[PDB]
Amino acid sequence: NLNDCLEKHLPPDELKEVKRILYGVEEDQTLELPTSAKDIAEQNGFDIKGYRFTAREEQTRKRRIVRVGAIQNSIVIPTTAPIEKQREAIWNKVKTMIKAAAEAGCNIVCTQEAWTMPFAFCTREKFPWCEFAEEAENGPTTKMLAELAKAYNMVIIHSILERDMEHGETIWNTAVVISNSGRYLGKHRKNHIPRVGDFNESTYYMEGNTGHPVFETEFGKLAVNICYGRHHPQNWMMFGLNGAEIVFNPSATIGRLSEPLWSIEARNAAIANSYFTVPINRVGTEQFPNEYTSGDGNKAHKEFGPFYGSSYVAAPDGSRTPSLSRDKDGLLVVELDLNLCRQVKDFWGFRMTQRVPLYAESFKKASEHGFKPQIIKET
Amino acid sequence: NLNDCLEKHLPPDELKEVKRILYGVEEDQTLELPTSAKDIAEQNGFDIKGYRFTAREEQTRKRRIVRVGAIQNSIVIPTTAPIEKQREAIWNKVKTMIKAAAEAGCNIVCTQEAWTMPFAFCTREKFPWCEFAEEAENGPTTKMLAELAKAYNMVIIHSILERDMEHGETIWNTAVVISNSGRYLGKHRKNHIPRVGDFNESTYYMEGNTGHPVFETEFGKLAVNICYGRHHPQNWMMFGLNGAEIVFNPSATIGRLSEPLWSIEARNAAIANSYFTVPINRVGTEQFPNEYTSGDGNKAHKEFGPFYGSSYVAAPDGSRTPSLSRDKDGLLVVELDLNLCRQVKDFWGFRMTQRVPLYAESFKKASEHGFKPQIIKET
Amino acid sequence: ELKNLNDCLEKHLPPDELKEVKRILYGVEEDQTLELPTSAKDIAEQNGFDIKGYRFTAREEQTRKRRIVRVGAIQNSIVIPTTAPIEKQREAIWNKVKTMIKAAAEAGCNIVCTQEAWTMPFAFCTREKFPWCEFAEEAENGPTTKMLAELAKAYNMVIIHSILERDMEHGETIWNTAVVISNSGRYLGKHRKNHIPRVGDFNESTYYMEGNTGHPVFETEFGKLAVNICYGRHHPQNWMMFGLNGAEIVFNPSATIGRLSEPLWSIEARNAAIANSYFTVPINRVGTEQFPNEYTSGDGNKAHKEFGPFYGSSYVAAPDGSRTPSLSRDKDGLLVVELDLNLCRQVKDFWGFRMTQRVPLYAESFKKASEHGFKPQIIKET
Repeated sequence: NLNDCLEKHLPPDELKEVKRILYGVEEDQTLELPTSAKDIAEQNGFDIKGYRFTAREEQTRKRRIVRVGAIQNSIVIPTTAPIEKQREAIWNKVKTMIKAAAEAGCNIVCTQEAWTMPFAFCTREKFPWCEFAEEAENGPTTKMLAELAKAYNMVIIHSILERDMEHGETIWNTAVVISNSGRYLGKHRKNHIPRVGDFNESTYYMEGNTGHPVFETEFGKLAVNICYGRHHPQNWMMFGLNGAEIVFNPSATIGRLSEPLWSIEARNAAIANSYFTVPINRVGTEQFPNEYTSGDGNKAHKEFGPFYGSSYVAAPDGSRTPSLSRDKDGLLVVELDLNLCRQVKDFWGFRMTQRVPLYAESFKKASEHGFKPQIIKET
Repeated sequence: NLNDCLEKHLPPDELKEVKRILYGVEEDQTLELPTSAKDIAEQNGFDIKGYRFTAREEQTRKRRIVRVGAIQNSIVIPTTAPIEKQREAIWNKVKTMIKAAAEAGCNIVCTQEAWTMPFAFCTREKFPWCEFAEEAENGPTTKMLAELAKAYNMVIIHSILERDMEHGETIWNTAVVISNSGRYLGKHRKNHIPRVGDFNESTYYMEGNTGHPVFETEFGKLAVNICYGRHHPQNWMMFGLNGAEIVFNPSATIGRLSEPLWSIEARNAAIANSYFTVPINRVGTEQFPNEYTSGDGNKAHKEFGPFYGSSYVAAPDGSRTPSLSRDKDGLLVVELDLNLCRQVKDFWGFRMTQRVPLYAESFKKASEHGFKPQIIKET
Repeated sequence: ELKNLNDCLEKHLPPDELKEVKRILYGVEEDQTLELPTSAKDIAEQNGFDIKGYRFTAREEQTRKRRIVRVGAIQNSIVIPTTAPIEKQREAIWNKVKTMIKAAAEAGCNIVCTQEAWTMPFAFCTREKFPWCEFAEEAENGPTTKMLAELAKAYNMVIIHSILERDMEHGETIWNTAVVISNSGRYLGKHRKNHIPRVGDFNESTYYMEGNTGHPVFETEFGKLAVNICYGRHHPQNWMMFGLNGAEIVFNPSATIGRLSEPLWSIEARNAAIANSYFTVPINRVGTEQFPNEYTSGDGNKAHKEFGPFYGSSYVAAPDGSRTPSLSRDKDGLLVVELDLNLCRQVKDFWGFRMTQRVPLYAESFKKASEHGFKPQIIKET
């Protein structure tokens, strides 16, 4: 963790000033967690950390206090093993993490991208990796996750490879929202598909056709911006326009070039759209049966990683949580008052001044064939 | 060539019967070519072959006789060389092929896919291969090709990597139609983008937004179905619905699995839509500077190929030309009467009986989220 | 004069070259021959019809068992002269197909399918309504389905057959219909011909209208089956819609003659299999048929009584672009092919055709194209 690194090298007076500029707070707003949740974490060897966001008291509205659990994890057994066994080992691990989140008092829990599988998209092999794809609503993962949602009275958001039986058995990257009643709420498909380096996702699935859905749960209006959609401000924006209060960002990124962006994009989204942001990244390094190349000049290799975790939560007022670990499994519990959203909107006035009609017209012209950019030349 | 193989092993009486079932004719309708065109071909070491299609005489309409030249070629100098030099060597070779086509009396000439470059999309490297992308209308290749179009009074169709300066410098796979006057007519962008094996084209560009344009030239209504669009009957169909008479199919395919389809898909398109089809494929094998993998379990390698050429022309009455060579450069000249199209339409009645309204409604339902397939179960 | 294309090539080509030709013409270097029970071969030889077995395979999956299925395609001719009581004509064909179905059962088939209008001579060339329309029978309660359902029950096999239907509830109208009978013996449903021909001797539009049953796919315990009837062969969008409905094997019962039609036979059903990543089973009638009275065919020619010859050549195309050798062009035959239905998904995942279809784009384009004030997307010289 970066925060533990700075608190180990800076005098308490300067640390207060650096923390203010890098996060949004002079000191961490630490949430105390039940001792039993800390137990399950310690025994099973994953981090657990609680943080707190707050809002002003309102006259017309009660505090809408909500706890979210972000789960970042690694894969369990080697990628050269029965795919059913690989999924089950990840199931069992995440089960106890979800148990911890329940006992920490969470209301919403969310996973990283394609949590059920190794991130095999670097290989570009269709076999057996496509067999990981499952039905969004009736797939085994949703069914077992729904029993947890019902039993713990919590909304579960999970990201999986979807196989659409009705639409020609096509494969999709999809987020599934399960209600705290246990009933399936709906799904969102990834809007923006990457084709960069090892992330040959365009190989596996096409761009999403589900729009920008926002899920109205009894724990707030929730949205899911999937992985590479992180790099698209207009994607973040449309979730906001649809009235989202928490937008989850399950992801899986490695690398030297990608890491500097991690602290920037999810953070900015929260600020610009005055809602909460929950970027979750995979952790650990994963090796595969066969050689693959990455589209740079380099030699073929089997090791894909390391995935740098560092999941955090950004608040609409520009403040943010410290990141989770970069290589250890973790659960991030954060308590928040959903009322901060309207308060920031009314104060900063970003939605007031968006000029949406202007931009819809500009974007329209820009997308047309005979589009001529607004360029001023020297006469 | 397959035809030369069968004519070398079968008695003239059975050859007549096999040719009838495999092509659409008992014997080849050979077109005699000017001796000077045969000269340029012989000296520069490429094949030249002429074939003839015909139509019934009409009372209300003169014969609309038209000659098309399909150019299949390989790359020239090693892929480890200045990209400007690589393009220029291919330019000079194709220049003399276009000269041959002019002297053979062609009116329309068309190239294979991305003719200007090695098919570097197997590497997944962006550098320097993206530097091959050029402006559709003002790029050097169109400008030099337009001088040839003007001078030889012939329509030129060529397929290139487009770079769109107005739209964020995005890269596209694009066909450019140059009029016999020398003026640029327009462009079509690839509708269907592959992500299979070595054909990591989704890595380089997105799906086309130009629709299904048909170009009205003084040598007929021409359309371009680009490469992987070959596998999509509905793509072929829409060109037809727009009134195309010749649909060109510039391509670049290798392989054991792909070759059996080559004789099928372009052929079927011509039959179903009652127009002419011109599938052109690259030739030769190409090796690259660095290792790459193909998404099967195999070892990294540098050799991409071999591209199996075999360009042909299919006629709306279900007849077809013999293929060009599988490994040698070639020019295919074919004379045709565009009037065959209406005649086949009026006789077979495919357009009469398409039930387009039914299918537009069915396709609509099938694309919607809550789509339930028309399935009859045992009660 | 030609009897079988595959037999012709293997008799004139060196084994080295033959491997190359077969690879590009079919989808395989050598035929994947299925060995058939000796008893099935006996019923075939005694009754003078061909029997040929081929095999298609898929890769092994971790989450799914092999879904292996055996289909029997029956190509046959008519039997007694077309100038005989129509009940006798049908019965003669019944009894011959009965023994062919028996052979299919003993070869281990699970699904069996007929050619188009298998029950009758293809009398639509005459354009006479009498007595040819008396061949029309009720889809569910007609004598043919009743007889065929006993066979389906006894042999535990799905039977698909193509007949002239008479619709008693809807004004006694005549239809070209495929009927699917379950392996339990119960009637599953029917599909009516979507695309009606009006070309040359094929005056089908004279007898029936276009189908109103859509593009149904039958969910049986041996796979999701569909039927593309005859002239629908020429409509990629027809094939496509069965695919969108999730079909795994699409049967294509047909009846075509002649010089202009034959080149297409190897192309269309084959393409459909590729584009839609499912199995395709084109079956064609065999033999030539002569009729009581003269008729003309819409070319400049003299009136005549002989309609044919129907060129058989039934085959099976697989989703991976490979295909079976054709049956004979003049001899009755039964084509048994074993297949693993799992190949469909495997090909879909690998080639990505359904992934990249852009159906919403095409639904919108086809809509505009069908409207009255439609203007084609044409780029002219400025």
